[PDB]
Amino acid sequence: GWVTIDGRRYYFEPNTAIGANGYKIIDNKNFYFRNGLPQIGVFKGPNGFEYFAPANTDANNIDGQAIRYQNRFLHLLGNIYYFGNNSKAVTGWQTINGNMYYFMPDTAMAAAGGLFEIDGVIYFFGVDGVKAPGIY
Amino acid sequence: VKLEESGGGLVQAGGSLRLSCAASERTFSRYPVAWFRQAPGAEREFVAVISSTGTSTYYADSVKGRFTISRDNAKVTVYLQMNNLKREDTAVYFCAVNSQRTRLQDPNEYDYWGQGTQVTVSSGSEQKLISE
Repeated sequence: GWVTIDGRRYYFEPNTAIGANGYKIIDNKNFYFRNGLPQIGVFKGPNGFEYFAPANTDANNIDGQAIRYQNRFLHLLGNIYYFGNNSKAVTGWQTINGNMYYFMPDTAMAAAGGLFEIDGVIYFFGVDGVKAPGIY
Repeated sequence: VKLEESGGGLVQAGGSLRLSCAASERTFSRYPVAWFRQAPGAEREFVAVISSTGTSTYYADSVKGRFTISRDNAKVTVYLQMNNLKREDTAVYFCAVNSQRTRLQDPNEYDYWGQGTQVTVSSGSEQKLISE
């Protein structure tokens, strides 16, 4: 369960003595742990990528708790994400507000800042992740 | 993933030269491969890149129409065919593999590099007469 060491909260499994790791459901809340410490970021759960957010981002969530986050972009540590109606980060080719993006399969982060090979073809992405016109 | 370059040397302006970049392992064929070129003391500037599939290419505006990048799956080799060569093309040429398929114009994104080979294009005339 939850213990406080120095000042931060850690979670341990009832079968171990070292902190939990990976995606976990705890009393209707979602977390992604690293050596017991909830991680902030966009990580893969059982139904896609969730936003495990800084505390008090939505509905008084705690640090690392997954949140509702609908129909909007997120900038996180310089990486660009887009979240759909179901609060999951989109992947692959997407058209958003008339612009095309490609969200990478391993991370859900937008391809950005030049040429990428995707599906065997070379494409160009602006610094903002927007696919540029024409053939590359 | 070891890369061996060949084909370097000297050509007159307007001439052609083909460079080869041969890999030691079949995994090479799964990744995009680029050529960069570098003048002495300068940085490695982008020339051309080819997709893993061999059918998608991008060229520096400087070389579009003159240079062709291609690959031979059976030989695990990428080529740079250089036509209508100009003195401006004189440089050391490198081939390189970008296994992350990310930001193909940027040399820092490339994780394996060939050893580099000198290409010289001569636009002077009289120093070549005896060889000619």
